[PDB]
Amino acid sequence: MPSEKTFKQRRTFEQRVEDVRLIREQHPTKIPVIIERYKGEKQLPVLDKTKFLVPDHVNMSELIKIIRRRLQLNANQAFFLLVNGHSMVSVSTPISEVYESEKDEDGFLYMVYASQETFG
Amino acid sequence: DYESDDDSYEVLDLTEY
Repeated sequence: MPSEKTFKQRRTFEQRVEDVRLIREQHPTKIPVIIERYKGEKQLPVLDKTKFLVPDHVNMSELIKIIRRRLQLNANQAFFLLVNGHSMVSVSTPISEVYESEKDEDGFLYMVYASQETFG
Repeated sequence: DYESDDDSYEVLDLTEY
């Protein structure tokens, strides 16, 4: 997915429900999360991670750190993870608690990411 | 490495502790 075009070109909603079913069966200690760049301002690079499988005991601040580094964003470059469309950039919480709080209709969690929370 | 694609994948591309 990181070398191809935008995530929907790889996998659709019902096929992401199949991903949740397979991952919950094989590795239930990891949490199913989707990640996508903000459509209103595509300022950040096309380093399309698309999804991640986070261990239960990883902090949201630690997830932010690995994802900021994988997106090549140095300390001077602005960056935010928007859980279900809203920022949690300052929070220390374990990913499972953030998950059960913001888990969507079919068992996945969403994170939109951006250089600023809104622009247009 | 594997990161984001299919099935048996290590999508966070790290060994947890």
